[PDB]
Amino acid sequence: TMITPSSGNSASGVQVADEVCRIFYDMKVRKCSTPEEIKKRKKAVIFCLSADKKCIIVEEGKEILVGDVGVTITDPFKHFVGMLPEKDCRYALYDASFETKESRKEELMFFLWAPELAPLKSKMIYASSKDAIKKKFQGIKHECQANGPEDLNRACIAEKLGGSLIVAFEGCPV
Repeated sequence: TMITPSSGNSASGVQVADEVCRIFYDMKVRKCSTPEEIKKRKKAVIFCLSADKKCIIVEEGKEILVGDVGVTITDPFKHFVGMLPEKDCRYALYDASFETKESRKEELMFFLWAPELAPLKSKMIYASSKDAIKKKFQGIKHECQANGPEDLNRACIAEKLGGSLIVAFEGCPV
């Protein structure tokens, strides 16, 4: 049982796509220049690695953007969990629009979408990728891992937020 993979992203060698330095940058709050376009400006997202697999990346077409919220979605987020299945992607910042004891003040959250089936490169890698993304996730708001699309569960996000003092996710919507 001897394997022999490459030597870079196999033991974790990613480096944020740079657009990730914008992922955290977005999904913030009223930062939306004007949220009527911001809604369609990419403000929620999942990411993974690269063509050869590296930089936190958009390995496909995941990504919510707050604007969709109300089309194929409606403000929660599990739809976004649906964006990420299990065989491909792990770090995701989704503009979290949720009230709290503080009230609706939007606070996105880091998503280590780590499915028990994803490829190794998106497990052994993220192990050290959460440091690279971190160097760009200056403020993650919510490092939240999920090895099941349920750890993302808004009710559970209503625990990561609704497990202390919010008002929605754990209160109004869930």
